[PDB]
Amino acid sequence: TGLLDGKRILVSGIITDSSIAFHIARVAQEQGAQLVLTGFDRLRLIQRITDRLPAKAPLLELDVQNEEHLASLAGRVTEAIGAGNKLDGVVHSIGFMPQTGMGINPFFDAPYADVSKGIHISAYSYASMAKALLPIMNPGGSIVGMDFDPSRAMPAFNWMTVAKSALESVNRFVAREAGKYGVRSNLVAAGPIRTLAMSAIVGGALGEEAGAQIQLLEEGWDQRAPIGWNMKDATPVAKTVCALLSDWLPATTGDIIYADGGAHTQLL
Amino acid sequence: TGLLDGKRILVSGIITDSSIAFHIARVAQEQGAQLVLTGFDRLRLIQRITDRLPAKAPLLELDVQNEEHLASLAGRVTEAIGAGNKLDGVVHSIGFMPQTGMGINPFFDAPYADVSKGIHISAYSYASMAKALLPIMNPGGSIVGMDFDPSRAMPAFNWMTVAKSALESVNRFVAREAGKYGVRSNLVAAGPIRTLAMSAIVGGALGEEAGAQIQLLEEGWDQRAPIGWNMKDATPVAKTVCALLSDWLPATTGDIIYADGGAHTQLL
Amino acid sequence: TGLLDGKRILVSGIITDSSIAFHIARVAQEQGAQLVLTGFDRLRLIQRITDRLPAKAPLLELDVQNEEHLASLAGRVTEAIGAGNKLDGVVHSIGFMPQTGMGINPFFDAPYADVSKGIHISAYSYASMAKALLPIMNPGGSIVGMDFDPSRAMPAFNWMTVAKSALESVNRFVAREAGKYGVRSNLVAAGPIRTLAMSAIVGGALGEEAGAQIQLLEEGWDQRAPIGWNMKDATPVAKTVCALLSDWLPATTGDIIYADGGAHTQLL
Amino acid sequence: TGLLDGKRILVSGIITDSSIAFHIARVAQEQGAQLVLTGFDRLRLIQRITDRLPAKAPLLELDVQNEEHLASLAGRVTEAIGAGNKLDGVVHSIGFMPQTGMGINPFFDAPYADVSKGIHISAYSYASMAKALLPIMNPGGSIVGMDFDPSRAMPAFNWMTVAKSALESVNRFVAREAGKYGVRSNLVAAGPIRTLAMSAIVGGALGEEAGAQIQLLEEGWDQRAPIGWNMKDATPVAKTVCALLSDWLPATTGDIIYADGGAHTQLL
Ligand SMILES: NC(=O)c1ccc[n+]([C@@H]2O[C@H](COP(=O)([O-])OP(=O)(O)OC[C@H]3O[C@@H](n4cnc5c(N)ncnc54)[C@H](O)[C@@H]3O)[C@@H](O)[C@H]2O)c1
Ligand SMILES: NC(=O)c1ccc[n+]([C@@H]2O[C@H](COP(=O)([O-])OP(=O)(O)OC[C@H]3O[C@@H](n4cnc5c(N)ncnc54)[C@H](O)[C@@H]3O)[C@@H](O)[C@H]2O)c1
Ligand SMILES: NC(=O)c1ccc[n+]([C@@H]2O[C@H](COP(=O)([O-])OP(=O)(O)OC[C@H]3O[C@@H](n4cnc5c(N)ncnc54)[C@H](O)[C@@H]3O)[C@@H](O)[C@H]2O)c1
Ligand SMILES: NC(=O)c1ccc[n+]([C@@H]2O[C@H](COP(=O)([O-])OP(=O)(O)OC[C@H]3O[C@@H](n4cnc5c(N)ncnc54)[C@H](O)[C@@H]3O)[C@@H](O)[C@H]2O)c1
Ligand code: NA
Ligand code: NA
Ligand code: NA
Ligand code: NA
Ligand code: NA
Ligand code: NA
Ligand code: NA
Ligand code: NA
Ligand code: NA
Ligand code: NA
Ligand code: NA
Ligand code: NA
Ligand code: NA
Ligand code: NA
Ligand code: NA
Ligand code: NA
Repeated sequence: TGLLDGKRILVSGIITDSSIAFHIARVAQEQGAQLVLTGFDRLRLIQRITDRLPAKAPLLELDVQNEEHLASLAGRVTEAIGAGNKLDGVVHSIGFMPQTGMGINPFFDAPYADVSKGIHISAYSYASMAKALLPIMNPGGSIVGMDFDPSRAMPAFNWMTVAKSALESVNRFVAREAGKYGVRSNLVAAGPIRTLAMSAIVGGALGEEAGAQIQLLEEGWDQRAPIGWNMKDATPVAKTVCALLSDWLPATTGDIIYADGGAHTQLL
Repeated sequence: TGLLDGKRILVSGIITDSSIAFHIARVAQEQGAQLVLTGFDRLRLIQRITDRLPAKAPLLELDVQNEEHLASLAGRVTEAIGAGNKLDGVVHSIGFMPQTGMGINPFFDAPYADVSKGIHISAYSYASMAKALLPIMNPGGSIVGMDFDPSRAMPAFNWMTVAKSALESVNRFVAREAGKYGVRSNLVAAGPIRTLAMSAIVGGALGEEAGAQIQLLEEGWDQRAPIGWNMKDATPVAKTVCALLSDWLPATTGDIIYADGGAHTQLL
Repeated sequence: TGLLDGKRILVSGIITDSSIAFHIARVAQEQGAQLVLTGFDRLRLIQRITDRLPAKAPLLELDVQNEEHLASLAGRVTEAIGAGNKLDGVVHSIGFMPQTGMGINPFFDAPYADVSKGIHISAYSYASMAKALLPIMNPGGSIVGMDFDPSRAMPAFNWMTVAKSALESVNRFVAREAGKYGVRSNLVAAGPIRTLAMSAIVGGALGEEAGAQIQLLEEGWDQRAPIGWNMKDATPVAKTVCALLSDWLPATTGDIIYADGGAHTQLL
Repeated sequence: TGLLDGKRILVSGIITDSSIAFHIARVAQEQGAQLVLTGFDRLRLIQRITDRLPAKAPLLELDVQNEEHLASLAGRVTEAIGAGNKLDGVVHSIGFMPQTGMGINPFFDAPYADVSKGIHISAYSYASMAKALLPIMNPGGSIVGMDFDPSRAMPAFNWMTVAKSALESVNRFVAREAGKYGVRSNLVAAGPIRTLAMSAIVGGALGEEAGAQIQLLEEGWDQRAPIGWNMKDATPVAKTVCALLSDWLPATTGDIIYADGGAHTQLL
């Protein structure tokens, strides 16, 4: 019946009802998965948001920069899903770069402390979460992280693009470790999605020049994509994550699946 | 229930019960698809082989070098599935290179007539089949072709690797045309599979040097793959094709999905 | 003194004074190389054109589809440069695709006979020329071919882009063969250059839609290139070919050097 | 005469007479460049080492993690080369990862503080140096950094490979900034070179497993490279850096030139 029937899956990264991870969680539940959610900092808000998912799911606190949160995560997950049960899936949908590393602020003016925080949250934490959770993952399991194609430089996204380049490299090493558990590790490289932060940026939150550049980027994406690209609809991305969480891509690991309308395959 | 329930899917490329397309067809039927099969030249043999699939499927003759076969294909498919019905999926699992273009024969000694025949069958025909079948494909449909990663030169596969480089390029253009129909086009890049031809080559059919090189290639593949690689098991490849035929990769087109154990993501 | 002082270098592909190979030949002579030229079909025209190069150079006929021309080429070169002398460099600057394979004519409507001729001239002939000339190349020599980045599909260039994908694959195999002679093989992927044919296409020779698409492609190239791109100036491309012909890239082979203003490294 | 005659070029990264930057500096001086050198921490040692270069060159202290060193660098360079003179070239040959991020120590056990230091020195500092030096670079200038192909995960190099993935991304953004000055930015991806640190690692300094894996990596490199690979000879790498510092790759930026014997173009 459901693509993910019986699977136990941890989903990080919900902060609003427009988070990509909110849609990942909704579709996974539609497909029969039993979820455990993790949230950062504003847990009352996240609980109120995820009350709207089609099924109940326990919410655990996880700041990926907090060593104590990471050290206790597996035991808290096991308590939530029951002793003797393990996870079949993990979704990393976590990203952050201080404002100095994006938008109008010149690329050269981002101090390393800011870049380092952004790489910690956006790239290193993919390894951190796999380290914490692989000991409680079943063979045949799947770890999926969210990516944005960084193979070519862009306007505005600056150091966040560098962080995604690092994340793609981290994923290839996580795949080596995860394989020892019979677990796959892959990224979904999505086209642009109008999350609250992205809408705020297009609205000029990081400077008019950066907002204009990002609006132009979105327009070219739908133009290039042979099947089009709808930045207001995260469901195609959520479905692709669920495909990697399923048993139907069993020989793919260390890899990147592009849920971008095909835009990255076309020049114009 | 089934991943492909209700979908009508054409599968080319069955010649033995170890053909990758035989396993594609079996898994697709297991997942509820209604198939139409195409075969080249030895139709009594192919019918006897496909009698072992879990469900009946009409068999149509298709030599992709035959313009008349291509011009009549859509009408013959429609007759097989019924007027007013269209295809949801197409599988291209067709490849050939004359012996002069592979194995012990020096790369420089393949005459162009032989290379051209191999590129016709292995690359151009992906465009030929899409041209013939897109007019009878439903929106939301999917065209999938079989690939072998040609981004780096290898021993022995010589001009067939060139043909796959061409195929990957053709796929990106087919995606442009298919998008106008609401149809996706993608390739699955598989690791090595012990088909009858591959077993015969490892056995020395194309020279001892080529057999030795191919055996070494297979060994390195399983070694590199973080989840391993079983050349005797086509099912992981067949499942990946079915994933692309399903509705669960709806924003991927013009693209390549690697069903190779992750080997291409690792150096050693 | 000269970058190429004392080197003997064969340059194919001159047909007008705006051919990329005309500028390759001029710069190579400026840098002290002694050239042998090859031309296709219109030899009186090519001789009149190359009379304007800074130094004399013998002109040999070479139709790369003519097996007899290829079989006699080495002996004719040796006669031109003197017994006991060998070539240090070879430049392949040859490309062709029938009109049916480019521009307004739909991608699906190019007959295979036309595509096959274009792949013969544009891709297979890189292997043909290396086969003919490696027996008369010195260790430390260099073979260079002209490329146009085909990693993503474009409007209009259709089957010529497929042919470049094939050429890049051929180059990686030629490098394997050339290495046995101590010879390197590489491609230069150039940005768009306003040759006579390209000007004619922008002028609508292959349909208004194709001319418009190509003009848009040129505009985006200069916009993306961090150092800009001047389609009216082939000299930066010619210099890059000369760099690969020199001794200053001695550990690069099977590879692609991008002389494109950096455009392919940037999204926008 | 000399490839770099009259050019003023800053070279970082000398620590021993087997440093890649020592050979870069030697070849650049052989080709007529006037150098300024930067060294980290052990300046008496570095001065004694660089006394063996064919020409005198002033040595400036530069710890790329020291904001004060970076803020004063341009003024100290100008003092060394004379008011009214600017640099034509910059060589970044700087890399470091704490031991916890390489070798026998499990990938997951590297603490982020260590990874962050390694990314600071190995990747961010490429942007730091360009920021400091672009204001005193001439149009037509060239910035070159040293890379090791990180597109596929490897044994042992672990987080240093992640750092190179980040560096490649940084280079594409530096190219955008440098283009405004008429300056190119590129990396040379070298094959393995037996520096003192690399010899020490093969000797087991980071665990026997890591030493064995690295020795196997070197062996496969020479085997794959169509022209071979000599890990005891940095001169082919130094020459390639000088090519990018010259005027002979004037349309290449944001890019990576592979000085690796062609190994990355071949599977086996
Ligand atoms: N929106 C897009 O266009 C787009 C495109 C491609 C990929 N992505 C990626 O998708 C992922 C989800 O981002 P989103 O667009 O849904 O935005 P979002 O703001 O909805 O989600 C980002 C999440 O990161 C979490 N986070 C930040 N710091 C954290 C910490 N220290 N510990 C734990 N969690 C932390 C936030 O709480 C938030 O839940 C990110 O990796 C993002 O880069 C986004
Ligand atoms: N076996 C492997 O290791 C491997 C790995 C990756 C990709 N592939 C690819 O998978 C596809 C299927 O090959 P296979 O390994 O299953 O071998 P196979 O021999 O079982 O199938 C090849 C098919 O091509 C068909 N064919 C040949 N000429 C034809 C023509 N003129 N018209 C129509 N059909 C024609 C043959 O009849 C045969 O059915 C090919 O594209 C192949 O390159 C194979
Ligand atoms: N102009 C561009 O924008 C551009 C960009 C990147 C790469 N290129 C490539 O550069 C190379 C040179 O093309 P060009 O732009 O200078 O155009 P051109 O028309 O000046 O040169 C093409 C050459 O191919 C030769 N040729 C055609 N058929 C032949 C045959 N059968 N035998 C021998 N030679 C034959 C022609 O005689 C001509 O000399 C081609 O490979 C082309 O694809 C061109
Ligand atoms: N040896 C190889 O196999 C190889 C292969 C490809 C690329 N590389 C790269 O070449 C570059 C040079 O490395 P190498 O192999 O010549 O080793 P090396 O040890 O000789 O040089 C590394 C340099 O980095 C400098 N450095 C470290 N911390 C610094 C700081 N805080 N500030 C300024 N400088 C600092 C060191 O002083 C040293 O001079 C590195 O980027 C390295 O990753 C090396
Ligand atoms: Na959304
Ligand atoms: Na649930
Ligand atoms: Na941690
Ligand atoms: Na579109
Ligand atoms: Na099989
Ligand atoms: Na059926
Ligand atoms: Na046809
Ligand atoms: Na393995
Ligand atoms: Na010109
Ligand atoms: Na000459
Ligand atoms: Na020939
Ligand atoms: Na520009
Ligand atoms: Na050395
Ligand atoms: Na000097
Ligand atoms: Na700094
Ligand atoms: Na070799």
